[PDB]
Order: sequence, then C-alpha cells, then structure tokens
Amino acid sequence: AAPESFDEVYKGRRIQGRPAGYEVFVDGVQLHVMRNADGSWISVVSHYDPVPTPRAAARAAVDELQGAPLLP
Amino acid sequence: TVRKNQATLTADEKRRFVAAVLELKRSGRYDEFVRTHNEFIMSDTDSGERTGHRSPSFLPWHRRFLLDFEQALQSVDSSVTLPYWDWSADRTVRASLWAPDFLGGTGRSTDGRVMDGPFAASTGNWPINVRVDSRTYLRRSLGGSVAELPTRAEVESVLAISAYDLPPYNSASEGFRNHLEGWRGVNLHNRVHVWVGGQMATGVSPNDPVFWLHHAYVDKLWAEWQRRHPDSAYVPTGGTPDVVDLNETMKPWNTVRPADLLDHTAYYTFDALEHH
Ligand SMILES: [Cu+2]
Ligand SMILES: [Cu+2]
Ligand SMILES: [Cu+2]
Ligand SMILES: [Cu+2]
Repeated sequence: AAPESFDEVYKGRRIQGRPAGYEVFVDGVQLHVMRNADGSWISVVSHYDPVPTPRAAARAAVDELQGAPLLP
Repeated sequence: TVRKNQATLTADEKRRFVAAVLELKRSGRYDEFVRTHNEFIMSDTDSGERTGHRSPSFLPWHRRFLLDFEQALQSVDSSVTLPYWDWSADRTVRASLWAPDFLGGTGRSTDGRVMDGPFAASTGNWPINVRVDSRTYLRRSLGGSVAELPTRAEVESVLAISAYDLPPYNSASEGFRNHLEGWRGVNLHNRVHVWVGGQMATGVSPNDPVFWLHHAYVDKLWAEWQRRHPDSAYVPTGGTPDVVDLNETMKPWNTVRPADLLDHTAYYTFDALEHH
C-alpha cells in the first residue's frame, strides 16, 4: 500500500500528495517523486537526498524552490 | 588523455577548460548532456529498469557519459581533458576549485545565486535552460544542506569493500557500487551532490560544471577499487532482468557494454593512481 494522501499549506505554498505509484503537486504543478527500496523518497529537486515520506519530499522541494514556480 | 587533479591545473589549463565548456554551452551541445542525465535519473528505478543510477551500471554509464563530454570538449580544444575533484582533500569553500578563475564560489544566501566565476548568471554566458523550475541562474549552497564532505578515512572504508555489487542490484544493495554511489553507508557520491546544493542537488545536476569533476573523481575511485581488488569484477554477469549485465549493451548508446568500459586505460590515464 502506497502512503496516504496529504494536503497542506507549507511555507505559503500548497503541497498535495496522492496515490496514483504516487503523485505530488506544488501549487498544482506536478513534482516528480520516486520511492527508494527502503521506503524513503526523493524528488527531482532533491534527487540524491532520501527523506522518509512523500510529504517530506514535497516540503523539501518547497524549501529548495525559495518561492520559485515549479516547471511541469 | 591524462585526467588531472583540479588542484594541480595551471592557469592556462583552467582557462582552456573554462573556454571549452562555455563554447559547448553556447553551441547548444552542453544542455543536451543535462537533458540526458535528467531523463535517466527520472527513469532509473529500484523496482524496474535501471541503468544510469541505483544499479551496477552506475559506474560504467557515468564513465561513458563523461567520455562523451570529454570528447565534446576536445572537439573544441583538443588539449582539454576532464579534471577531477578529490573532495576528501579539497573540502572547504576556500579550495581553489571555487575561485573566480575556475568554477566560481558558493551562492549568495538570499536566492543561492552564484555571483562570481565564469558561470555566474551575470556573465550572460551560463543560462540555465534545462530546468525543473523557473530559475535560470546557477545556484549553489556549499556545505548548506549537509555539513561535511566525505573524508579520506570514509573513502578508504568503501574502497575496502571487495564485492563490486550484490543482489538486488539497486539502492538497497550491499557492496562497493552502492556504498560509492551513497545510498547505503557513510555515503560518498550522493552526499557530495547534496553538499554543493543548487542544481547539483537535482536531476539537472550537470548544469553545474562541477558535476564533471565530481564524477571524474568517483570514476577514479572505481579505478582505485579495481587496483585494490584485482580478483573482483563487475556483476551481474548474465540474465538479470531490468539490470545491465556485464556483456549487455547500455542505453542511450546501445553500442557499448560495461565490459567495454572496465579498463579506463583504453581511454585515459590519471596523473596518479597507485599499483596494488
Ligand atoms: Cu526520480
Ligand atoms: Cu547521475
Ligand atoms: Cu552524480
Ligand atoms: Cu594481490
């Protein structure tokens, strides 16, 4: 089973996650994310840095972006 | 055909490497390397087909990718070769690597923008075109997201691992390849990406020219491991789903196998590499 969905405002931005095998959005723009064998996650803007969950990867992407719109 | 420690380059060698990189950028060729790497990193998965990362072919794939880039550099200036960055030694922001005459320094703290060196956005010579967000300037935060580069002792512990790779041949594996890549253990290659920050922490990490120097040293460490373990070789050696076996060819080239890339001396030597 995939992780649960989530939806929150983090540092002023809307981050959403949902099983699809899992999708993350930052202000409605899809963020590429991937699950590692051990259960951790990364995103395309943090692709060498495992974090425990997809919400953690979304939050890490908001931290990385420093307010920048994500590109599809 | 000799790859040198970046710390040892002469002023003239630094000038020529910078100029060749910037000409590949100007002509459009550089950005396609960025794009190839991002496509593989977004597709290489632990549970499916994996070729450039999180798999045994991580090492020969980056070897051939670096050879492609070096060949392209040499088409602009045949004297240029890829230098390597020994991050176990040159581990501070003060390393001449990060001088304005070479790669430029860390980014400012407001937006991570690199403000000096030949690749600073203000030069007009380094637009970030292949990207995951709107920002079009080179960014770094040296030592921002992780405090320390690997140390020589940590490197030696990885080099002491005798098996090249082990099932399941992915980010959960024991063995040299995955400890070198960094997904298990004290973490060598992945942690350097995280330490530089900016685009080097992302799928489009070749946007920072230090990508090449990092991977040239990772590639050197593979060579050093081979010298310490003459009795160990690439695995798997046949019939493994989703993974490139020794004699299978690798995408995107389709015409070369890990077997064709184990011996770097066919293509280049290092300034220094000890004998077993
Ligand atoms: Cu990915
Ligand atoms: Cu890579
Ligand atoms: Cu890398
Ligand atoms: Cu011996």
